[PDB]
Amino acid sequence: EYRNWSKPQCGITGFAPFSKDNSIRLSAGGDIWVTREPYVSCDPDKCYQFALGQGTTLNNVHSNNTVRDRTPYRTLLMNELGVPFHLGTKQVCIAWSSSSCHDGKAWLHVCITGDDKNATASFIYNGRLVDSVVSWSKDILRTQESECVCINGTCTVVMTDGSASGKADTKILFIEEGKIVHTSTLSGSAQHVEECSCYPRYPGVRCVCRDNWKGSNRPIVDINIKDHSIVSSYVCSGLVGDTPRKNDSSSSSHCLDPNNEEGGHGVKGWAFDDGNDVWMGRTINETSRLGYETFKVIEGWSNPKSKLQTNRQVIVDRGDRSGYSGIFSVEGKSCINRCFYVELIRGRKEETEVLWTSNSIVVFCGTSGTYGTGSWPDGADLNLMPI
Amino acid sequence: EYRNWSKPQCGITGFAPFSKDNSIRLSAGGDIWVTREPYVSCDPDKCYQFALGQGTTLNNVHSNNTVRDRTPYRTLLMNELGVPFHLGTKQVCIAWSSSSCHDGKAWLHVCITGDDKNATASFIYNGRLVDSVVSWSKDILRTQESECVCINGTCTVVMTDGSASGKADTKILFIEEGKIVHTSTLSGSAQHVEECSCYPRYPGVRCVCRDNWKGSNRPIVDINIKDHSIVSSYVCSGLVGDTPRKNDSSSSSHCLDPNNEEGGHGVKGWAFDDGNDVWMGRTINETSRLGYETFKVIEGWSNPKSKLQTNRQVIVDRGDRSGYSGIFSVEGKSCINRCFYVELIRGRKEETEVLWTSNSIVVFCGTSGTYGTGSWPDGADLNLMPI
Amino acid sequence: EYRNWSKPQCGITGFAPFSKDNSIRLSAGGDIWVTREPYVSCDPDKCYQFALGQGTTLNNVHSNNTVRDRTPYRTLLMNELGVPFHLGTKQVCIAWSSSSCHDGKAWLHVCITGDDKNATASFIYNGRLVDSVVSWSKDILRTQESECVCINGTCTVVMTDGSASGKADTKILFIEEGKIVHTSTLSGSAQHVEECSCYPRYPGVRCVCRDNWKGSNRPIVDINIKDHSIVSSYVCSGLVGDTPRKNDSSSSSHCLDPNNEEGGHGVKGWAFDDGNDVWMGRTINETSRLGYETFKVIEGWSNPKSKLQTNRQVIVDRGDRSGYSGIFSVEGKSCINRCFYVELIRGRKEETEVLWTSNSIVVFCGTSGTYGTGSWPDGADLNLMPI
Amino acid sequence: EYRNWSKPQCGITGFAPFSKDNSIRLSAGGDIWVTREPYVSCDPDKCYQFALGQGTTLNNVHSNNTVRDRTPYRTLLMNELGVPFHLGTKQVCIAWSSSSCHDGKAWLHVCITGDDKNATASFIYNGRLVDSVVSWSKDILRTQESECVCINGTCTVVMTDGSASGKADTKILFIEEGKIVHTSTLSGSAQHVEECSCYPRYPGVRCVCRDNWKGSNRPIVDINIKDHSIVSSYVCSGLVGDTPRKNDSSSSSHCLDPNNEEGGHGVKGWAFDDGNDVWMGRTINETSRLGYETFKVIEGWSNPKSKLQTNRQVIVDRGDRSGYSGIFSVEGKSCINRCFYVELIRGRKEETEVLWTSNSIVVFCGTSGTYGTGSWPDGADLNLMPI
Amino acid sequence: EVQLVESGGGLVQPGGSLRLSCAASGFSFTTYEMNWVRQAPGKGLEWVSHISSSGLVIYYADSVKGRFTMSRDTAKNSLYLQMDSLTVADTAVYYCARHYFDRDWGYSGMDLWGQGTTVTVSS
Amino acid sequence: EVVLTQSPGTLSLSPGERATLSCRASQSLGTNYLAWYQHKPGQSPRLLIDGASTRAIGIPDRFSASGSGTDFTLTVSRLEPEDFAVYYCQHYGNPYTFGQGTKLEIK
Ligand SMILES: *[C@@H]1O[C@H](CO)[C@@H](O[C@@H]2O[C@H](CO)[C@@H](O[C@@H]3O[C@H](CO[C@H]4O[C@H](CO)[C@@H](O)[C@H](O[C@H]5O[C@H](CO)[C@@H](O)[C@H](O)[C@@H]5O)[C@@H]4O)[C@@H](O)[C@H](O[C@H]4O[C@H](CO)[C@@H](O)[C@H](O)[C@@H]4O[C@H]4O[C@H](CO)[C@@H](O)[C@H](O)[C@@H]4O)[C@@H]3O)[C@H](O)[C@H]2NC(C)=O)[C@H](O)[C@H]1NC(C)=O
Ligand SMILES: *[C@@H]1O[C@H](CO)[C@@H](O[C@@H]2O[C@H](CO)[C@@H](O[C@@H]3O[C@H](CO[C@H]4O[C@H](CO)[C@@H](O)[C@H](O[C@H]5O[C@H](CO)[C@@H](O)[C@H](O)[C@@H]5O)[C@@H]4O)[C@@H](O)[C@H](O[C@H]4O[C@H](CO)[C@@H](O)[C@H](O)[C@@H]4O[C@H]4O[C@H](CO)[C@@H](O)[C@H](O)[C@@H]4O)[C@@H]3O)[C@H](O)[C@H]2NC(C)=O)[C@H](O)[C@H]1NC(C)=O
Ligand SMILES: *[C@@H]1O[C@H](CO)[C@@H](O[C@@H]2O[C@H](CO)[C@@H](O)[C@H](O)[C@H]2NC(C)=O)[C@H](O)[C@H]1NC(C)=O
Ligand SMILES: *[C@@H]1O[C@H](CO)[C@@H](O[C@@H]2O[C@H](CO)[C@@H](O)[C@H](O)[C@H]2NC(C)=O)[C@H](O)[C@H]1NC(C)=O
Ligand SMILES: *[C@@H]1O[C@H](CO)[C@@H](O[C@@H]2O[C@H](CO)[C@@H](O)[C@H](O)[C@H]2NC(C)=O)[C@H](O)[C@H]1NC(C)=O
Ligand SMILES: *[C@@H]1O[C@H](CO)[C@@H](O)[C@H](O)[C@H]1NC(C)=O
Ligand SMILES: [Ca+2]
Ligand SMILES: [Ca+2]
Ligand SMILES: [Ca+2]
Ligand SMILES: [Ca+2]
Repeated sequence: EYRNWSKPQCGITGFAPFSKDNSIRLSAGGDIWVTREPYVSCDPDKCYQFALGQGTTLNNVHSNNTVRDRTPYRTLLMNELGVPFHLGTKQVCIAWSSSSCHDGKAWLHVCITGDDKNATASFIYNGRLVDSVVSWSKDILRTQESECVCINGTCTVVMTDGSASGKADTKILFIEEGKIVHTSTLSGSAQHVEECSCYPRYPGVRCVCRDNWKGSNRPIVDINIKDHSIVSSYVCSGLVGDTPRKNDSSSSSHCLDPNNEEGGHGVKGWAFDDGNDVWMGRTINETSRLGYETFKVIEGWSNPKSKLQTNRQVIVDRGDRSGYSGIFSVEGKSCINRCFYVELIRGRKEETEVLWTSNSIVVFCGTSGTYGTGSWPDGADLNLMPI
Repeated sequence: EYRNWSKPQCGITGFAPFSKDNSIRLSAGGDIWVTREPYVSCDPDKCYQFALGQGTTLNNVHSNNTVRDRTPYRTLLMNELGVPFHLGTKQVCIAWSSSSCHDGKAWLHVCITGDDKNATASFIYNGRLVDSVVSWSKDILRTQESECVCINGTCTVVMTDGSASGKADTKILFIEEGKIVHTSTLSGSAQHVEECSCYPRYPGVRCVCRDNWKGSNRPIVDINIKDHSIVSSYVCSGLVGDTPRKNDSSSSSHCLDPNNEEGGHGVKGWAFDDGNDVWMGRTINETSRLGYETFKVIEGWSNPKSKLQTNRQVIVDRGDRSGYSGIFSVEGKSCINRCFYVELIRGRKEETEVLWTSNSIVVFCGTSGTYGTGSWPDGADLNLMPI
Repeated sequence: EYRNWSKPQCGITGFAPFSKDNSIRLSAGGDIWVTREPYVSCDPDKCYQFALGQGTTLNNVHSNNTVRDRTPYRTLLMNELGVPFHLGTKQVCIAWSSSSCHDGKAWLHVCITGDDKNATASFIYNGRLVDSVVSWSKDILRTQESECVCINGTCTVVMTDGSASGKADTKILFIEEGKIVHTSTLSGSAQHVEECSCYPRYPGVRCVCRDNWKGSNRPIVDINIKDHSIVSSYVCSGLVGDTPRKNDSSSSSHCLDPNNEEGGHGVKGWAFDDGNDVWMGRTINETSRLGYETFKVIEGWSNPKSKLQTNRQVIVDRGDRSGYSGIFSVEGKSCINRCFYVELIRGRKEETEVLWTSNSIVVFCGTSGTYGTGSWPDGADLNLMPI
Repeated sequence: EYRNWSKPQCGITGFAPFSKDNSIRLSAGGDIWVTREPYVSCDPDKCYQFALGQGTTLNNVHSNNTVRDRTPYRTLLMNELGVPFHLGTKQVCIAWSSSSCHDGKAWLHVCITGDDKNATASFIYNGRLVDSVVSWSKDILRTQESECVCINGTCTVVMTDGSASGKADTKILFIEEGKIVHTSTLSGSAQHVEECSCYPRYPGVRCVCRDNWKGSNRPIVDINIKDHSIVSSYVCSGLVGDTPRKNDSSSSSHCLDPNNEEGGHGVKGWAFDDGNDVWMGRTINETSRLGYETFKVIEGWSNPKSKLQTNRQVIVDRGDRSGYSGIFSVEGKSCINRCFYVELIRGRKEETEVLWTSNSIVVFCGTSGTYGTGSWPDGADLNLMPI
Repeated sequence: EVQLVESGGGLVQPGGSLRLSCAASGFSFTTYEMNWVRQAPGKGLEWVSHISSSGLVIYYADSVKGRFTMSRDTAKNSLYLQMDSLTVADTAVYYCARHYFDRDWGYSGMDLWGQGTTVTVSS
Repeated sequence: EVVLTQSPGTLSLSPGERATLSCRASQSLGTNYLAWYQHKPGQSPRLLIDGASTRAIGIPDRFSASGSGTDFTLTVSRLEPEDFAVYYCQHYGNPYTFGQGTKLEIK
């Protein structure tokens, strides 16, 4: 009944299309929630799509200036993967920062809301509020914005509190049936850790996060469930995965320290290791959240300096908008599959023909078979959509 | 199978955010029921939100004059907690006054509708009408407007009939599987009892109600499920929870009698004891239903004359509208948790920019952990909403 | 597993309000199916509402001129009792005439569609088409427009073929798991039998039907489930239940023949026996479907020339619009309860300010307890509703 | 648990109406998906309806130019049979070419998307991506657009890659729990095979496809599940089932080769054998997809010269618009029943009154009983419908 | 949109035969009652004959009974009035009219009419 | 053997007065199967009132009718130049019968 993820990682030659939301296209006719920061988590039976709603639909007066990240009206929406966030969608908690877990028995939802400097993290397991914690750094308390990982009944969540540009306080919280049993301060060589994309790497949890302060390479947090030990590093891949970044010819990595190359900002992304190689996804645009590509770097997990690429896939075309991306793992018959989602942001602060900011999602799953090419953008024509 | 609520009460340092529906904000775009007098009741698996619908949606010609309390078209709406009252919502009975129970096996709904002077209470258990009773005082027959409590399959509901500003006939009904097995007239010190917020206090049931006649302190009803005995008193906290009331410096209370201080009106509220202390919620405004705060009063359950509060949380900011509030208990792994909802009334008779009256709901649950601050108002802008 | 209905009939002192959909009121804002000829039928767990849709919603161009009963687009809609017929409603079959059964294992739907001269009755059991039968009289083949009854897995349905005032052939079909195992022609003293309100009266089934040519008294069809023998008669009460009818002072019944009093038309209605007495419902208006009342006639099931009313209840005010009514039975803990629904028709051929015809329902269930008075009309104002 | 379809075929005298979604009529008021290429498949309990959505609703700015067959936004919608594709409908995968299977344990979805010359086929079983294959001919990779057949846990799907006007590479894929265990190149005398309507003919699978190259007679693919053997022929019946075709006087078939009679185009259709006879459905119009008829050809499965028709049923009237049609099988109590659906295409490239292309569906099921006549067209008035 | 178009009217010799045809455009003949109504020149409307949606001829005008045969063919959605032994009392403008029988409400008025066809019987 | 007798004949009014059109049945009809039609010259008859009380779809609000038993009335509240035509009352119950008609003239 408790998920252990003990099977080996699936042999992955690439990724195959799995799910598309079409939320913004459906918003032109029909009541669809205004969302951002989505992610995908699966119970043992099926997968669910989560998103932070803005307390409004798109064809709504309250859809105005929905570019704000933290409002009292933000809630975590939960549908089965493929069901668009319509008016029958269940909002499972109040949150402008969220992370969701299924441990094999019940769902665990980690929800942060409240004031910026006095945010409250609510731990909701099996439909009940079990635990709660306050901000420790009295700044914007934030979590993975993706699925957390449970092993043997113990779920782990990475929480950051403090400055977004500067040293912040990152904690790894071990939660058992909604109850916080242990809290570990982040240790290792990673300096800034936010919005971790975590996957089960038995007997532990591995997280690929974003450095928002000094690095375009992505930090790595390795969590041992057995003894609650934390170590930190970066991804050695010479092709860095954060946006903004330097171009492919001039980028670099150290995987012990941030590369100090256009690391002032970032975007949530993912990576996972295939032996010494790394599968990663990133925006095609090196400075903007435009397009999305996935590829494999030869010796990219164990060798800074590697820039050798293979198995490149265009998920979102270079001129089309992308956003946050994260990983989620699905247990197979004999192997654990790595899948990822791409958030397709449309709206304000980059497109000024509408007053709202919202997103659609596209989901890809790893495959050991063959696949072709394509591009799966949001596809909504904002020039014809209501404000 | 039957619920006994024999676990001890969870330790409470305060309350953490649990749920928010954003009903009015979603009503601007989308078909959302016009509701009032909501409450939350949970089966052993998940929680449900209830409300008294007005037979119409907000963007509807029939939403006009929805400030009326009793109409033939009012029905009890029942959704899972989090799912807003959209057009797919089930209305489980005809009721302009309602109370809902889960005994561990099936839902019990106590529904009152019909003429003000000749009203029927229908008792629906497991989807079937099992019993019914007529108004005994030939006045507005009304019930708790919150969740009722079943212990060992015996559910208790508090029903009042008679003058709202005078002596009224209150009866405690003992219902087994929808059938009225006993009916006890209210006895004790409380003179006026209405809209009781009842929670399981094993081996019995304790209810905190509103005195709409001559008290700003809240009456207490103690119900013994085995013996069927009823005893009445008042909340002894010097900080009274009813609106209207006097300010904290001037307000006084009594352990047995109404305080005769701005008691001619009232609002549905809640309170529960933690040893000699009382956890209570009330509106921040002393005369209007503006804002909502919760706090613990030291020796507030056993000592009148105690105005020493602590652990104060602002649920709704003082400038924002609140409404009815009630308690509901959720069984945990080892303890019983106390949770409360706040109805956020928006619309007519206090805001004349719209023709309708409706509400949103915010749900908080008790926590033994830590929490921050914040405010979670309704958030709709009625100046831009359809009239 | 197979429902047998061997429990006695519950003692009934009247009826208590059970359900109300507010369909027309919700149609003004929101997409609600255009329906007519509704009925209620319950599986052994919960009750379901059925209606014949017109292939359109109300706020639709296709809702124009929806007064006709037979179109190719009519389908049988099925929701849980309480859920309004929104766009998520399942249409379970094609039918402009329908009857639904639950035998304790699965749902049986009898659905008639096609040409007037050549109609097909499809029998869908457990979601599959199990049998079909063609018209025998090559006229409008029609069925109850209400729940049929199953005893020991054998469901009985009354089907009529022919003209409502010319020659009409009425057959009783015995269906087992969707298969027509026997077909018996109607035998007895009743001649025009249509839209039978059938209920289980162990060891048989008793139907109270509608006479469209000669009688304002309602025909009775008694079906022996074991021998498949049919007995026909009429209701003996001097207060007849059909509309049109004569005054209570000037009316008569024979209950072995039609009374030949204003019987050239009719409406679907119900009656069930309580010993020698009859519980019956009818419109308050003797000429039009205005208002609805229920009452018990003393010795009204056995003695004609009996006009002794008692326990009268106003379900719909005389000024408000009613329509088809029918009976459905709910098994209780120890007895069989009799409940009824009233269709509240609004729209064309009686209200010409709109172009559509649709209905809501109100459901009442028999009660052994006490009840008050009231009126539960449709409540929609058609002057402000979309035309 | 695994479905083996070992029962014989039910004796079929014709087909009775089963389901009708009224999608376009409900689109005029309400939010309904724009779809095309629908089909019906059933799990051992219920029948589900599938369609390829266009990523938009009908009353939407994005419904413009929905006549295109392959777009990145197309997804496979999956609802219960009867529930129209409303906004709560789940899209199970990204696909502009689809086929769905239930092997008795879980659903299999074969979904093709991506570039026209580099399409990807995803294989989704039990809500997981299990396998993936790339286009082998680098042309439009396509599949059955109907239900596929599983025997003993082994599902078989027919996939074609190549040109619509010449020789194409048709492959038969054997899938076990989402994993491709064998791939067989098409063998036999069928020259062009496309959009196969497959039904279980135990111990194997028989598929009736369309020839888009050189024949108006429908090709047959015979698949042996035990041996993975493929045999190809043509439906011998002289009354050819494809559109375009010749008139009933001049139509011919070779039973081994295409007839070279207006065979340059085609429509998806179905046929199944009843001994030496064939039950087939086709458009009434020879050149256009107008009207739909079903009949039985005496000795039509073996004699290439037989034109003896019987048991003709009109499903859609001659002047009304039909579309794709396909077969699906339902396990009864003692045999396997054959059912068929007809797509009712409305909109662009034939009806220029609207800017969108969409469809409705009507479902008929085989019956051993009697049935009448009728016609069940889409029934939407596009002159009044929103463009 | 629904329509009724009649044809086949023209000059006829007294004691002759004529077949009037009325075609339906939008609706279907299988669910509506259909009627023939004539207006003699200088007189009011006269109901000639009525056929049910089931194909039965309920009514014939007493004057035309035994001389006029009214039928229909739902395959071509056409209505026919076979007129035999025409007299001088049969020259009129002939209308095919449509009304509905409701299972619940019974008959309704004839709401759909055709353009009208002229029959002239002279010499 | 009902004989629908239309009391007013070749009635004349002005564009804006009230028209009172009467239809008397020889015997009690026994039902509401009474209909009113408008028959302008050179045009097909148009159903105005069905069921002796129900206005047809698309008929202007001016046309209203009432009555039962033997006497049925059709009233045009405010005449317009379009409303000048021949008006027929029809009994579409057994026995089928039309009225002789009543025409509105301009004054
Ligand atoms: C709160 O709600 C409750 C529950 O709903 C109400 O209690 C109910 O009250 C109604 C009042 O009508 C009781 O209805 C029963 O109906 C009969 C009278 O109905 C007359 O009207 C109907 C339709 O309008 C017609 O059929 C008849 O009217 C005419 O009929 C013919 C015409 O040709 C004439 O012959 C008649 O004269 C009329 O002109 C009906 O008469 C009646 O049969 C019935 O019984 C009472 O009256 C008879 C006659 O004397 C008595 O024999 C019988 O015993 C009843 O009278 C007493 O009954 C009990 C006995 O203790 C007590 O209630 C009283 O002592 C009472 O006098 C009766 O009236 C319905 O039964 C009842 N339901 C209950 C009690 O469960 C409350 O009124 C309501 N309260 C308020 C304040 O609104
Ligand atoms: C109520 O509903 C039921 C069920 O839906 C209807 O019964 C059905 O009626 C249809 C009428 O179409 C029956 O179809 C059968 O079709 C065969 C002939 O094909 C015809 O259809 C198509 C297009 O219309 C064309 O192919 C044919 O036209 C020509 O085709 C070729 C040219 O290439 C020629 O060679 C043909 O000869 C045609 O000229 C036709 O129009 C045929 O099987 C069948 O005809 C019957 O009668 C002929 C005598 O000429 C016999 O040879 C033949 O065996 C059939 O005999 C049956 O007749 C009745 C039917 O029960 C029985 O009494 C007999 O014992 C025997 O079974 C027929 O036309 C369809 O079979 C039938 N379905 C049933 C009964 O289940 C009812 O009509 C309907 N009632 C209404 C609307 O009032
Ligand atoms: C409680 O609420 C009332 C309003 O419901 C507040 O009263 C208003 O205060 C403003 C202050 O400028 C006055 O101008 C209004 O006349 C007051 N009444 C109303 C109805 O608007 C009141 O200040 C609030 N707070 C307290 C502590 O009483
Ligand atoms: C019930 O109906 C009868 C008619 O069947 C009414 O009695 C008649 O009333 C009318 C109107 O005054 C008279 O023209 C008849 O002469 C009366 N008698 C008959 C037998 O026709 C009776 O008044 C009605 N009762 C009520 C209370 O409405
Ligand atoms: C409701 O339906 C009627 C019937 O189709 C529509 O009215 C018809 O419109 C056509 C075209 O204008 C005319 O040829 C018919 O004579 C009309 N019928 C009648 C009796 O008026 C009507 O427009 C529809 N109403 C709406 C609002 O869509
Ligand atoms: C309450 O019911 C539960 C049901 O499992 C039972 O385990 C528990 O012991 C009960 N408590 C009491 C005091 O009856
Ligand atoms: Ca960075
Ligand atoms: Ca008070
Ligand atoms: Ca009658
Ligand atoms: Ca072809």
